Amino acid sequence: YGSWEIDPKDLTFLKELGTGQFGVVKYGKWRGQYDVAIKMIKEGSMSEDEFIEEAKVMMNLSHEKLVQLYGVCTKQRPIFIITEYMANGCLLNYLREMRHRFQTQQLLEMCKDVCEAMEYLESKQFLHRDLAARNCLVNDQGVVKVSDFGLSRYVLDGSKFPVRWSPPEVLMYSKFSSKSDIWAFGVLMWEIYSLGKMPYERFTNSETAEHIAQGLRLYRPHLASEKVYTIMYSCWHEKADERPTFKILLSNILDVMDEE
Ligand SMILES: O=C(N[C@@H]1CCCN(c2ncnc3[nH]ccc23)C1)[C@H](Nc1cc(F)cc(Cl)c1)C1CC1
Repeated sequence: YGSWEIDPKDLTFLKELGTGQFGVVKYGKWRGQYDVAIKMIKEGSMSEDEFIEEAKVMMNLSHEKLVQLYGVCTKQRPIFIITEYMANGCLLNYLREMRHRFQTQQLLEMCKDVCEAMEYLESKQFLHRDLAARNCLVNDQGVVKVSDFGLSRYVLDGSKFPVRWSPPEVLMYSKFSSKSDIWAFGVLMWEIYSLGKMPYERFTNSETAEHIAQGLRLYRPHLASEKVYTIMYSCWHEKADERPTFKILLSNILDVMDEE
């Protein structure tokens, strides 16, 4: 077993958490004690050899606000991805549960959680490439963490492309960069302050792409202060080089935290 490789005999499977296009995710214990999520990858869905090689680099990405990769099980099929367990599940579903009755201070803390993770990835020159609330998870303490960073590079399956999280230069020319992650982060802040509404909810993807290329934008969620709106809107400059960095976004968010 290599350092990126977990012995599947060390896993105890306890509950199913969800089933989707990338496979089935289960809750279990590692060596009888440690909570893990076990992702069993659907056969034929991923470029598995490429994914395994990249898993070695993913092992070295570690930040309190990134969902932790513990290792992979690749000797058998389906391959397993072993990750940090996040008891409260997907951020998008969490936002849509109105019983939480969130205060805006809690919403800003979720944005800061994500921005800290994203600042760390930026410092490692690592792109998420599909940042959205559906790819964030929530633990039992209510902390939001960023998941599936870089995963889309290995998905073999466009009618399912994240149009609504993409800047004009991605939609027009497939120009991915740090600044396309910045754009997506702004949409993610909009999702959080909108309690999980679909961005451009009344539009199709094709209509959204035309809207955005014409220079039109999402507008202020009811729960976002003017200062919070300024931060998310700064992510959507037509010119990619005029968008901030995640370091600057984090500073701006911390400043608003103090003021509010
Ligand atoms: O993980 C995913 N979906 C689960 C559904 C059940 C609820 N989840 C969790 N609940 C508790 N702890 C948890 N840790 C980790 C996840 C998790 C999220 C998705 N990614 C994905 C990637 C793959 F390569 C193979 C598969 Cl099958 C899925 C996507 C990020 C949302």
